[PDB]
Amino acid sequence: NNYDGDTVTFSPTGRLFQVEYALEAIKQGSVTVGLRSNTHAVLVALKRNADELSSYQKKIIKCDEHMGLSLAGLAPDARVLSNYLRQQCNYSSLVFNRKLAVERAGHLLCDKAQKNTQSYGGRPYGVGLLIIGYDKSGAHLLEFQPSGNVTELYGTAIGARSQGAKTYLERTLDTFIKIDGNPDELIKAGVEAISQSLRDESLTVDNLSIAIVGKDTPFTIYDGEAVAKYI
Amino acid sequence: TSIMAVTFKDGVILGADSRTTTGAYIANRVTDKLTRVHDKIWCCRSGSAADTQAIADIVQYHLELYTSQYGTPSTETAASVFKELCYENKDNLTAGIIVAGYDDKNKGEVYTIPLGGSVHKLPYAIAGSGSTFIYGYCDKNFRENMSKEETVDFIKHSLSQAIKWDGSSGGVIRMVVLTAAGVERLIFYPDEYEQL
Amino acid sequence: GYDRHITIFSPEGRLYQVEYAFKATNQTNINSLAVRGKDCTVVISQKKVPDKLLDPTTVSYIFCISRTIGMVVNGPIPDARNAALRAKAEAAEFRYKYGYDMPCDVLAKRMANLSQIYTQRAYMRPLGVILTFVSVDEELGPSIYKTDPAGYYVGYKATATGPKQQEITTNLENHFKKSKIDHINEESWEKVVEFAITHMIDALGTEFSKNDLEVGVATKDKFFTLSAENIEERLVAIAEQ
Amino acid sequence: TTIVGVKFNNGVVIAADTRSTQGPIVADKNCAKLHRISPKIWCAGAGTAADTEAVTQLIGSNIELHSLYTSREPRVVSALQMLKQHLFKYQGHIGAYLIVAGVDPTGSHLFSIDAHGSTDVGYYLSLGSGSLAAMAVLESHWKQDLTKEEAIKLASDAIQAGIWNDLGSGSNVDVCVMEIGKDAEYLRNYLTPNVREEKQKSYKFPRGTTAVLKESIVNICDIQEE
Amino acid sequence: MTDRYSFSLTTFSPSGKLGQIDYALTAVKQGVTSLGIKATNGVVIATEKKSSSPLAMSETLSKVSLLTPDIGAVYSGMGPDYRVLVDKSRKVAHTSYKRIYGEYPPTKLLVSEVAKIMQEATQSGGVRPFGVSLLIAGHDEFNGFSLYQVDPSGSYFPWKATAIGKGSVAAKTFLEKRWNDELELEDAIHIALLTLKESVEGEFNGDTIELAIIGDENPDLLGYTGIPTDKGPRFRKLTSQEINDRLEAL
Amino acid sequence: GSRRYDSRTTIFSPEGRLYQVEYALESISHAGTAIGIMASDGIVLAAERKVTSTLLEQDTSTEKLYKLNDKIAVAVAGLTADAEILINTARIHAQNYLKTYNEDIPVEILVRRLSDIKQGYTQHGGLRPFGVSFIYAGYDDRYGYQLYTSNPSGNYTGWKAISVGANTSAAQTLLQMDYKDDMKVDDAIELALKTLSKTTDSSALTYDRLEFATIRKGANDGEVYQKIFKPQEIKDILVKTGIT
Amino acid sequence: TGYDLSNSVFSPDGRNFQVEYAVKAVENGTTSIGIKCNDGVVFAVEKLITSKLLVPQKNVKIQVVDRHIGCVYSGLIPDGRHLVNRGREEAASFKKLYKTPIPIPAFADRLGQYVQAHTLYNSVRPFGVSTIFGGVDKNGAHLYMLEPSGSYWGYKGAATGKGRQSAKAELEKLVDHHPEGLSAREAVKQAAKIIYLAHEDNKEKDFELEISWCSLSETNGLHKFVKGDLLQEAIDFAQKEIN
Amino acid sequence: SDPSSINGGIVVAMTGKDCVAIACDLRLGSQSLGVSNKFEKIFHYGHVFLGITGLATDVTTLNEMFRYKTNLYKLKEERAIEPETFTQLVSSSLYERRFGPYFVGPVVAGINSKSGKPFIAGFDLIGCIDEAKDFIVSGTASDQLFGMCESLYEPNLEPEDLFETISQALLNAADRDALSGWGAVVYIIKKDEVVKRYLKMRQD
Amino acid sequence: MDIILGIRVQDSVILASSKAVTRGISVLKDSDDKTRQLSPHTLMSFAGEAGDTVQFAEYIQANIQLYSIREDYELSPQAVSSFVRQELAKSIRSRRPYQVNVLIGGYDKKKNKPELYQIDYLGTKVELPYGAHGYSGFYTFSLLDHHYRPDMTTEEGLDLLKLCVQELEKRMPMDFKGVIVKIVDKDGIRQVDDF
Ligand SMILES: [Cl-]
Ligand SMILES: [Mg+2]
Ligand SMILES: [Mg+2]
Ligand SMILES: [Mg+2]
Ligand SMILES: [Mg+2]
Repeated sequence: NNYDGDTVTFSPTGRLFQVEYALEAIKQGSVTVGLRSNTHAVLVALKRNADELSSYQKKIIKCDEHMGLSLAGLAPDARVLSNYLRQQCNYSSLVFNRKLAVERAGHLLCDKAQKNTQSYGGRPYGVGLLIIGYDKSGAHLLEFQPSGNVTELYGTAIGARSQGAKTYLERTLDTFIKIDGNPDELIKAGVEAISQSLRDESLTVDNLSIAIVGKDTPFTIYDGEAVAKYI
Repeated sequence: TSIMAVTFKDGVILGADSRTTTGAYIANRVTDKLTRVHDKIWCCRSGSAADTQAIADIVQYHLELYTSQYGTPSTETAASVFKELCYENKDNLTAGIIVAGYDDKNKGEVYTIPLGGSVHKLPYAIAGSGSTFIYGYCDKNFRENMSKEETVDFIKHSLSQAIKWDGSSGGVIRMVVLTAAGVERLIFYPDEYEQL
Repeated sequence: GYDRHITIFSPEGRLYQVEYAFKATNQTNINSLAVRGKDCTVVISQKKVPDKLLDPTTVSYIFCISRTIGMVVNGPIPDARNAALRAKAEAAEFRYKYGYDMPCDVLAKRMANLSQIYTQRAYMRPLGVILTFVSVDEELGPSIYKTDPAGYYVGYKATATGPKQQEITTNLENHFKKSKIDHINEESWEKVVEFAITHMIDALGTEFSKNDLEVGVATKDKFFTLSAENIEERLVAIAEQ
Repeated sequence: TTIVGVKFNNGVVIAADTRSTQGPIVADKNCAKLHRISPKIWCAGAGTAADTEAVTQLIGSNIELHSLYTSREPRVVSALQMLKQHLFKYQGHIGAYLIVAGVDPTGSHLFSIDAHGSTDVGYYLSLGSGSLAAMAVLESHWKQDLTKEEAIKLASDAIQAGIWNDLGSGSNVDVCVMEIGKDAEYLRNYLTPNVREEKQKSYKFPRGTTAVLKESIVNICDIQEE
Repeated sequence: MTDRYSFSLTTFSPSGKLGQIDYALTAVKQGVTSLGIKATNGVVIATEKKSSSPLAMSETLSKVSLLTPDIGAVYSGMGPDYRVLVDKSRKVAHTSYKRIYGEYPPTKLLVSEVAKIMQEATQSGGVRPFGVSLLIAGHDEFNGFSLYQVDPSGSYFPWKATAIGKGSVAAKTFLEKRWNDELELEDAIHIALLTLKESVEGEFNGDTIELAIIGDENPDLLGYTGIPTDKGPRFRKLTSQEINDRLEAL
Repeated sequence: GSRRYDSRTTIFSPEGRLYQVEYALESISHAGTAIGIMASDGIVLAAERKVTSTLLEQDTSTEKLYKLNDKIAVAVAGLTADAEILINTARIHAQNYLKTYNEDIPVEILVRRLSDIKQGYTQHGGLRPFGVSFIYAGYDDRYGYQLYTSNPSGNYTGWKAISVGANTSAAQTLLQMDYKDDMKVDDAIELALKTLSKTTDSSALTYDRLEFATIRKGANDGEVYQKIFKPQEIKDILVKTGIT
Repeated sequence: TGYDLSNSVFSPDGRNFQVEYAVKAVENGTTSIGIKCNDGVVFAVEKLITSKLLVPQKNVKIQVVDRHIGCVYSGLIPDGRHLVNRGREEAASFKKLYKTPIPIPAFADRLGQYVQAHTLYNSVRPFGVSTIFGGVDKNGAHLYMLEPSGSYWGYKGAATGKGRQSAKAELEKLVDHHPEGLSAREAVKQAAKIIYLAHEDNKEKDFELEISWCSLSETNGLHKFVKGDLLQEAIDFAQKEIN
Repeated sequence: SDPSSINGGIVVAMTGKDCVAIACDLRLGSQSLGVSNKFEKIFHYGHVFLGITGLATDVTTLNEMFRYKTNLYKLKEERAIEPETFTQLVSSSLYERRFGPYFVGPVVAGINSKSGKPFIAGFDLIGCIDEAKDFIVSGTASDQLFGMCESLYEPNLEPEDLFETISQALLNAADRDALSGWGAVVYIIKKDEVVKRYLKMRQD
Repeated sequence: MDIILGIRVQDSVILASSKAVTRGISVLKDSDDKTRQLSPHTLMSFAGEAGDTVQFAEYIQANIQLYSIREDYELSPQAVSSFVRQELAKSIRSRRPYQVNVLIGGYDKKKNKPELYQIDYLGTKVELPYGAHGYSGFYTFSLLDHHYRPDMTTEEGLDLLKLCVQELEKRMPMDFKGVIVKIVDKDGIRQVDDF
């Protein structure tokens, strides 16, 4: 009200409204799902078009051979944060000959977002991210909020109507965690999860976007006729 | 210069000659090379007189500010502050410093910091141009846990020989005793130590 | 009405942020007192530990700035420690640059100049503290110099700070009106501390245990604080006459 | 240059010769080498003459501001600390070699300063090209508990040794006495043992000896009215 | 952090007034009365030592300050603002003059430098004006004795005699009746004490009054002998006893 | 943050006016009147000191007329402290030009430089403008005798006769009525004083309330002299012209 | 009014309302505690299980500084991480210059001055966390608690977050019933109980317990996390006490 | 190579009874090659006179610099600068270039307008003041000038006698220096009149 | 480059400059014009280190042309020469100084007088009746000292210049491939196309 003009102002109840408004941009964004087993980790993302002449906005970005994310909200902010992750993954490899841990990648994203919530002049990031990866401690899935809060999960979903997919994963928890050594079945579960968030529209060949990383599987993105198999 | 510091049962004693030279001219025959950076943390200076005075003054400032915030510093801490200055400015400095101090927990300690800026904790240390001539004597005659009187004699005899052979060393032998009892200054004149 | 938010003049020629910083000074609800002897300067302050979970040894508003200078603060602890760290840094730098120990009055002036800047520059707020510096100066002898959020400072024969400063001030005024001298005519610092505690008891009308007080003493070449058992010995002597 | 400093009973005295040179040529025969840092803190300088004055006036200026700020009379240790730190920063490139002496509320003091920033303490000191000649006299005649009259005598004798035996030094002896609880007395040309003898001949020319091409009045006044 | 107030806090209002300067003058009006009188052979500046507490040692607070050996200053308004201006004025006398010309600045030029500092606090970013008016008295070889007033705006004017602060309007009227061009220094001191008594409520003596003069050279205050051309400072602060002696012949 | 307290000194109004410039001009309209008149054989600068006192030391006082160099002078109307900042800058610029080209700075080049400095404060920096208007009286060998004015906007214009400060509307009408092109300095002196005498808000025009200056080639042969009038000399010219 | 819209502005009371609003964010956070024992310190925290999809034991909240200091906080988690990052820089520079690891009181002031600095300007926001921290140094065990204002004191026991009143009462009982002191292993057990008891203020969702400790005898003066059998033993002790 | 002897030239100054004199040669060269016989080395700012020997570019630069500074001085002080004050300004200005100096040998001469006292002073390239009672010399034939002045000079010479002394000192010194000569100028300075005389000399 | 000469006569200034450009072993060009017009009545010739010469001359040209447009007025030769001197005096204490020597020939329309200024790379300025840079003066000055008169015509000045060039062509070891000659007078600048 009187306390939402900038990010440097707490409200009388201790809230940061500019950060909450940045969180609101994520809820307007298109749905994206993340889930993992012990061998693989999967991202599924519903891409959004402007109209029938337009292309479908890309949702998944590769950060390294063993790591990548999906976005929901302001796409340019995801480009800035993913570029930062690419650099940090790269610094780790060049200097220490070491693949960057997924947990440590989450810590770096948290700290970068935090600086934009405590200083005058700047603004919070207006995007949410789902980071998947496979490192020395197996498969990982992270959820990033632009408040700075990063959380490690078995599965999750962000964007509009994400609550349906999140409930489905909460039921299926015991089943999909056990899908080891079978990439196709893990993606099937992810496609079935994101389907619980659809209304009026369905999953078409240029609508669906899938990514996977695992034990002997580099981070690869599937689009176009490559995902017709899963429709 | 001829300087040395020796730990003993009750603490530590620092020793030094008093000669400062510009070439063959003795610019000061009554110099005080034993310098106070804290109540019971002193140092011995060798090398450039400008450099070692500048360093000691900065260390004294650092330890005074340390004391106001965190209480009495350790001898190890004082040696570290000396090292940081000597190492990081090695290209522009010519300083060889021996740091000696007395804690109640750690008792007498000695740290030597040569040209490069390395640190070496030792039971006793010798340095300066005149030290070269007494490596043999000191190694043969040093014992651990000596008494105050024995340590005074060891330093007196050692620096006497260093003075005898090194033209750069001479004058009076100054000493500073660091124990739980406090801080005692000693001085020994040529007529005394030359006849040893 | 933004002339009340930053340090600019109001139509009356007043600085409201400075005035409100003076009010923050009494937020701790603690009273302090300082007096001079022949060879010493004594400062006492109330100690209140309201929580049982607190470590009472860490609760203090008296600071050892240098070997010779001590400082008691009236105001919130964050601003107090801010001022303490700065004073310690200034005292150390002074000694390094000018080759002698920073006098009590000179440090007071320096901290007062820093405070003045906060009243003139808009981006910096005033510190909500009153700083009382004490020492036995090698030139001026026993010394009390006090600084406030306005950037004002002055020397004192004796002084008092806190919510009930006026009661303590008048009590001290009346004593010096009798004796007609600028100090406590006493040889030992122990008896000067006893004078300070007695006259605070009289002015406030309250009794003190060993844990209710905090004492600092300045002598030639050192300033130190008394322990709870040192204060107890002081309280026993007061009660026995 | 020859400069000395000598401690005595209730104060300190400094002295200097008055010759300044450009190589083998005498630039000024009556040079003033005793500089004032503050009313009761004086110093004598050898080496690069511009540097000794420049560094003395800078520190003297800052000492004055410091004295006003602290409401205290300046101390010699403050002048010493400010001088050595300035000279150390410039790594010897500021060629100032100083003997600093004075009285203050702490007492009487005598220090020497080298261009690289090293300082030392003493009862008697000497600096400059004639320092070895001066130090020979000081080592021969100095004792503890000198009077004011004895210290002035010893200091000037040490400068004379420099004047007569060192080619870098000559002409007159300047002295400054700083006694505790008294005004510092600056004795300019305390000794004058080198007056030139009368010449054999007058070299005043007959008027009109020099050939002239043109004469003209130079306008030094401003632009005029009317 | 960083100072993000890079804009002016003093601005013109629709009527053409600079509000912050006017309000600074209002602060000066509330301040204790100080005055200055120029004589043929000297200048006097005076003020009341309004002690905040009787426990306070008012000798440790100097309202009259030496700027150079031949220049002094007094104020009315905010004390702390005055103290920092004296520090800056003393330094600028050296950095922008003595370190260049090897001599102390004349009164009018030092005043000019102080004025410049006060003007900049009226236009620079993120600062308020100084809440003081200064009276600066001094002597120099080519201009002789002079007295200047400096205001928060940075404006300065030369005076034969004037007053600033609490009771300035009444004090200036009193000075107009008494001032003439044939006054000796002692006559000016006498008039200064008479004028100041009107604006003082309580005690009126050497301990509650601060008074200094710019007069003859004081070789006794120089600190050294031996240089004929150095004859000592013309600024001298009168003692408590010296003031009381002249209050008997009042 | 800090934005809250920013007055924004360098913005346009909806009508396309610079608020602060307009308000600074309002300030200048209350300042003492300054007049400049240009003749064939010289220039006159006359200006009124604001309500003075009998205890003001006049002979050592200067609030209106300032020397920039030997050939150029200025009359001030507005904040004196603001004017002295600009005056010192102008004195330095003249000396920079003299050092570079070994010739005295042409009057217009100096005027343009100061005016450009004023302009900067209206377009960038977020600072308040200088509350000063200048009348420049000067001579150079290109255009001869010249009169200019500049104001807080940084705009400058040339004049045969001009006024700034208080009552400029009334003053300009009186000058427009009696000014002629073949006029001489002694006639211009009389016009300037007569104009001030009629436009003044004071009861009468006396020597102690005036500052006066002339720039004449009345200097011995081909050269220019600046004359800042002394108090006694202003008193004499007032009797000569028949005002007192 | 308007005094609460900008940081570093004194109200007519002499209060900084923005700092007081930061405390509200702290009070909204989960419960965290600290217990000072005979030769060390114990830290514990309540972690709310928002969903079954949270991986157990993975989202670690307690943080180490250097090798001898533990830090836990309630309120805005990112703000706490920013404070710990600064603390790690402060501890690194101290050890770089002075060789010895930073003493706990020295470390406390470094955090305090940094937090206090965020109350001096309107260009920054105050910290939305209260931090409980401590460890073992040359002078023994130390426990501190630091507020948004920059204020900190030493503590025998400390608590913050939504269930702070409940926790404080439990800590006060331990101080009274053990004047001679508490052992390290006892403190771990007691810490588990207090978090379980303080969970009544957050009873809607179930939670995960996390404990750490520094002890001269049990951990050689190094900070370590309580894991496996010792953690389960403390959970069993806690569950037994609530029933 | 040596900057102080590329262009050549000399300046000398002397005191007399209620007067001062300052004189210089007129040569400017490029080592052996004589380039100009009209290069005057004496300038004046009000009643204060400044001679400058050494590297010619710096001679020109410093003249322009001191004209600049004495003009600003006059506007602010409302009076002409005096010889004693100007001497300090030259010293300050030279020392600010301590580690990148102007290669010059300045000489100040003038009479104090208030006291009437004759004044002369000399400087090294980096600011050290030599303020002699009798005479000051500068330039590539300074050794020769020292020899002439030391024998020819006597105190309290009348203006017209002082002219002969300083003229003979310059001329004979210049004739023993390869890089000096090609004409000469002498200024005789009294409290309110200054006479300038060009001398006839050998042109080799 | 090599030889640059200048002579000021009654009513004009004449500048002569060599045409050769040599890159060590070979003569790359024999028609090079070592001069720039700064303003309608001011010409500057130059010689010094390769590259620096043209870079400096064009930089000066641009500055004087900028001044002419801003003020709608041509600077006097004296004013231009002072500006050039200051730039070279500034240059000599730079990181990498301009190694350039110049002659500035101009006709002052106010005073109705020709003017010749000689400035070397150090910033050493002198006004002269005739001047040169490098070794050119060593061969030519003895002839100019003998024959020069202040009341010479332009045609007499050219004839005296021919005698100077002939002496250079006889006694100089280097082949400078003749000279381009330009005249500066009240009507402006023109080139003598047969010399
Ligand atoms: Cl300060
Ligand atoms: Mg030997
Ligand atoms: Mg402020
Ligand atoms: Mg010759
Ligand atoms: Mg020849």
